Amino acid sequence: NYSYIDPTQLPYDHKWEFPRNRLSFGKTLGAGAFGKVVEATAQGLIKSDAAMTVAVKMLKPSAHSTEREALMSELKVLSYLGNHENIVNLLGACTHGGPTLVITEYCCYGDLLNFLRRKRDEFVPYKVAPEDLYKDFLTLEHLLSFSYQVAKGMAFLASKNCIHRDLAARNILLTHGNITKICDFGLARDIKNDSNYVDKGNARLPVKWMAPESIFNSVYTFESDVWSYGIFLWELFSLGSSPYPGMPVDSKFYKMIKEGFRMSSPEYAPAEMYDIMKTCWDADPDKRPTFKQIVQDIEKQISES
Ligand SMILES: CCn1cc(CC(=O)Nc2ccc(Oc3ncnc4cc(OC)c(OC)cc34)cc2)cn1
Repeated sequence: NYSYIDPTQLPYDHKWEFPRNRLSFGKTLGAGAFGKVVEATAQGLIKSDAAMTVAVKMLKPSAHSTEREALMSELKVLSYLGNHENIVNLLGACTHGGPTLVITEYCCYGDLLNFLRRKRDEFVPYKVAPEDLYKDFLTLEHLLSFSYQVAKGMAFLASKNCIHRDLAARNILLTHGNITKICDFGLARDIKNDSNYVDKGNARLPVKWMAPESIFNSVYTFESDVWSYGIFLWELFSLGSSPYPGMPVDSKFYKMIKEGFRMSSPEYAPAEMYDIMKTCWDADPDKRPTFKQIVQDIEKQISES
């Protein structure tokens, strides 16, 4: 489940322990076969007696030993990572006197994929009007900033020897001040009813975001996360369109990927962003850029713009 690090060997700092009786649950934000993410109010988490809204990940009674272990492993990884501005941050946990509860920060605008889809008809490639500034129009400047923030968060993950394995716009959250945060819905996503996940063997996998070595050899590395970032760039500069449009995942798809077929630039991508996508999609993982190199490339593009 984790390539370089074994999360079962990672420690859990008991400084994160929070009393479960101080949590009041609200609506369900997302749910899978064995897990769910719920909106909650945490009392006494702030130094003053002020309450705050949090997100809580938990298992359903349908979960088995495998899922119980996986939620505990997620908690250890989050505790091990520490705080980063471009990653969804750990706030606390409930490990004693009941099922395990993982408490993370609430992101007011939800997932990036749905945000892009809602903003599709309110997109401005050029500059926003001073009077129409209240309307909240999405611009090319916002898209370049989102690409930069996601590369930054990914460079941090790699420096900690962490591989995501499911990088996509659906696993990026949007909060205040146009801040994006890398996340992983994991067990709280209904993968059975999501057409972006395909039946391949005994698994349901996100094939259209996967590097060839992950599809044909089950290998996940720093370089395979870079390929998925390239697919995420295509989603972003297409304003949330599905990748490889009009093409189903079948024998013909696997053959074309192996033979070197690649998507052409999405409608709103600057040429230098499409240049990044092409290198992320190199058949040789050694020829792909690192997330650090991607960060430096986008940094130059922003300064020039
Ligand atoms: C990259 C390292 N890493 C982090 C993890 C843990 C993790 O990412 N868990 C996670 C993911 C998504 C969650 O869902 C939401 N959280 C906050 N706010 C939301 C707001 C929402 O709508 C307004 C909403 O709608 C559907 C969902 C929201 C909650 C927890 C694993 N690996």
